[PDB]
Amino acid sequence: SGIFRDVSLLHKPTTQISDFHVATRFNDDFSRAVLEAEVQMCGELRDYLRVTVSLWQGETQVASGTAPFGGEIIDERGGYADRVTLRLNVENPKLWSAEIPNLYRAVVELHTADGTLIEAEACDVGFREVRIENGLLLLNGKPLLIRGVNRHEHHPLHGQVMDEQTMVQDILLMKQNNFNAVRCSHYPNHPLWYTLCDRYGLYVVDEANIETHGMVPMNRLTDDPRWLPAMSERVTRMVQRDRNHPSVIIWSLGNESGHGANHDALYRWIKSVDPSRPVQYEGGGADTTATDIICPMYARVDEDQPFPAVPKWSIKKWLSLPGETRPLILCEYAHAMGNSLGGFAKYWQAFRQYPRLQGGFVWDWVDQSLIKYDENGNPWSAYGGDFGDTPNDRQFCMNGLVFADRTPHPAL
Amino acid sequence: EANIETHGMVPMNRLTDDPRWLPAMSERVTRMVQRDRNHPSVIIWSLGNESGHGANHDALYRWIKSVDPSRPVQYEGGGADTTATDIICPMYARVDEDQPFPAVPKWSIKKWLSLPGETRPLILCEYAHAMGNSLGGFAKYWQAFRQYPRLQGGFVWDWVDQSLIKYDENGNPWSAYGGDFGDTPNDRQFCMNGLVFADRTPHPAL
Ligand code: NA
Ligand code: NA
Repeated sequence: SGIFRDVSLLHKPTTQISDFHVATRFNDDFSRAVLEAEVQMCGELRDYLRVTVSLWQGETQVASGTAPFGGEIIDERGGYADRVTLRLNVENPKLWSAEIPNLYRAVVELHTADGTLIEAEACDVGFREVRIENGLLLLNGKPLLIRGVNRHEHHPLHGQVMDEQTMVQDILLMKQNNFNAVRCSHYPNHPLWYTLCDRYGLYVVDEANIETHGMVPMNRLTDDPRWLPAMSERVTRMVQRDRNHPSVIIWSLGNESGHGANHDALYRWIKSVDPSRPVQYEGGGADTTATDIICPMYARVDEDQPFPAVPKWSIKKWLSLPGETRPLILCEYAHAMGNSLGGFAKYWQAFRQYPRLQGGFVWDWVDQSLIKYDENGNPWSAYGGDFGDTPNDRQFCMNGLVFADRTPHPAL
Repeated sequence: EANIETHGMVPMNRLTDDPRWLPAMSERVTRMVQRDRNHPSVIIWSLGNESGHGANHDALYRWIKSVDPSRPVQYEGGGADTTATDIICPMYARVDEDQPFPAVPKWSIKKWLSLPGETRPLILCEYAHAMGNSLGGFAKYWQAFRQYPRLQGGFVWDWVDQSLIKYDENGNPWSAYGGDFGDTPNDRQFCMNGLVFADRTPHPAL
């Protein structure tokens, strides 16, 4: 607990940019793209007010659009007077991916009609398309094979405070080991992380901060409409903060909270607000109506685990179940606690043999070990119960492919 | 099964993709259905065997579906999963190994079920070739059968050896196969693929 992330002061004009969303549509061959930029304003609207969106490739401008405020008709009462949408045509766009993170710079400028600037906002824009077609997750029209890992925000000395040096270290180490995707383990991450994944090329699954694993039953609060406002806040604010990042390709509703009506409501909300990304959720059997992807936790390649209400099928048998059409990506597999990752080759043989088996996220990246000091003042790695803490789960906090200081395990 | 096989045609659908042979195939299908449509033991109609995939097969499958909706129709030619079958019915597809032939791939039966867009049940029209000392890996097929719902079994090839009785100089009978009668280019002992001998004596694989 504490103030573990950065605190800052922001000064904005009275008439200001309050919100903006960037969207990229494409044609069939991806030779033509449209950048849709929706900008919202706060303060008193004036007729001289303008918004310009310019797209930049390096130092070269490739597109620009200027318009006054006032969107199209939405319903019988009109449209948003304090909003504007710009459509920038891009011919032969350079496509973002994990292999080539081609990035554009979009600058949103609030300015008067005579030309004076009031406030500028900028974001990195990647031209990519994520969709599930015929049971396969496609990126830019091609089926994806997720070489993913779950990552917690952990530091052996600073706890859960993240710095840019450690983030860059983690991303470089992941890409040097042929990882192309990262799952934000069970909460939204430090904002710089998404930017770094945009610049370096990692696919990101962004997860809402919602876990109720210790509830009996697990959906006790997530099936209660009295907790729907809290969960809805935790989902909507994450999407609103991170919806512009090209590295974010999949939304996650959370982790291990059973399956309730709140999950269905929030999945539908995400699908309505941001149709450009699929939504996944594992709780309740990993194949409910609140997931676009079958995402089992630690399902095996060939052995079924028929638990009473939430069976864990083998991933090959799961695909062929009557009525099943969705792709399967394991949200957690190949538990890396200690001397682990036996049978990894079996998972990857199945991944390359079955089309709709589109990979998974290894659990997990780094051991959540802390640094204590002995009587001689020397540091050592500590796990659960080494601080005197009330009933603990000992060494089950260390499931990483690298040590806390980011030294690789042999399983890496 | 209708009396329609064109295995030796090159390509196999040379006549079954020709509308000049549609009347003959249609007779061979319609008269079989008309004769046998009242029998309760008959649960599945088959369009034939190893004749490629042509428009004649599609036409006759649709005819059977119109005339007798109470039985599904299956057909293996053309890749065992075309529009002329209600059931994926591969010949000798394996449990775990894919056999990617250029135009008619033979997937493993577990991989076949999960192919994008695939919803049909899989019953092997021919599997576990019983030629001589055979049926190794039968337990693997039946493990997969009991583990995967849409894997609904198959038909072993086959029941009885098609061996004939010849007599030696001493007048004693012996089992003969292809080429023992002087017959023009033959396929030797490939006629004996049965679980029982010609006199219906069981093989050890039974
Ligand atoms: Na695959
Ligand atoms: Na079955």
